[PDB]
Amino acid sequence: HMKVKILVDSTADVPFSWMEKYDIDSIPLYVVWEDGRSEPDEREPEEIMNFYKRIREAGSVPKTSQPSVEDFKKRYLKYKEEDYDVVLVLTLSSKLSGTYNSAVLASKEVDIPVYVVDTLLASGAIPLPARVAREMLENGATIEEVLKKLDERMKNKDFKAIFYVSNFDYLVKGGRVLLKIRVCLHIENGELIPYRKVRGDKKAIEALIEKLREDTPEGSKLRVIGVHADNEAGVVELLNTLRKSYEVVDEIISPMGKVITTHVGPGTVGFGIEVL
Ligand SMILES: CCCCCCCCCCCCCCCC(=O)O
Repeated sequence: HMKVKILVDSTADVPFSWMEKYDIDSIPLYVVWEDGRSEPDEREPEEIMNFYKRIREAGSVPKTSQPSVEDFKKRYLKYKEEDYDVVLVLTLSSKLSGTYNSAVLASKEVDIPVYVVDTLLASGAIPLPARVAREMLENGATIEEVLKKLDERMKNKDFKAIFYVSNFDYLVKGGRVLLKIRVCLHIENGELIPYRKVRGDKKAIEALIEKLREDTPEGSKLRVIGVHADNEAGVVELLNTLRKSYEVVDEIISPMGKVITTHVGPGTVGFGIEVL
């Protein structure tokens, strides 16, 4: 088979170990503070942790921006020079960011073949189809076949993004959408859909799993990526609760990056779900 590089953007919150394990690179989007300071959303443990403290203490909530066309071109040329034959890019929902269009535009100006997939998802749900793509490629599947299957998986809603936030004001401030209240959301057709408000994390956790249950019977086989915005204990509880009604053949936790955290706010907990 040919050598295929897989690239997701930083809003995919890819598990750190997956970069090497599945040869998945991550392109940084940016966080720009009101004072003009700009910083890349790199998948580095300590850097993300440092960002959590800073956004929690900041006097304002920063804005975010897609990678530049130049940023994408740079990556594509780098992979060509690393002898890759093709580049498979999976971006977050085109309805949530201009990242998809930027990746597509850049793909037109470079020599190496670049296929861009609008996942219509965000955060931890994105690395799921990315890994499925690598597994299929490794077994000799062609790009055309991979794109075909992913399209089917999407049609059957096999990849889900369900989560809840602690302070809804972050999402409102971001533009994409009381005491102890928790707002539960899920991504549908690439858009953020608030579907419930509850009190406390236990109920929020239960509501996330209830939402999953609407089309995925308990006992179903899954692969999961639990995500959190500086609330590891919170997502651990979520996955522990999930294991009691489903057959989780694989799970891993990944911290939400600077860009996702800027929009959802600290305290957020949720999971990317792949229905096997
Ligand atoms: C896996 C479950 C968690 C899902 C979390 C979804 C969070 C969505 C928040 C909106 C992010 C918008 C990013 C805009 C980036 C840009 O500036 O172009």
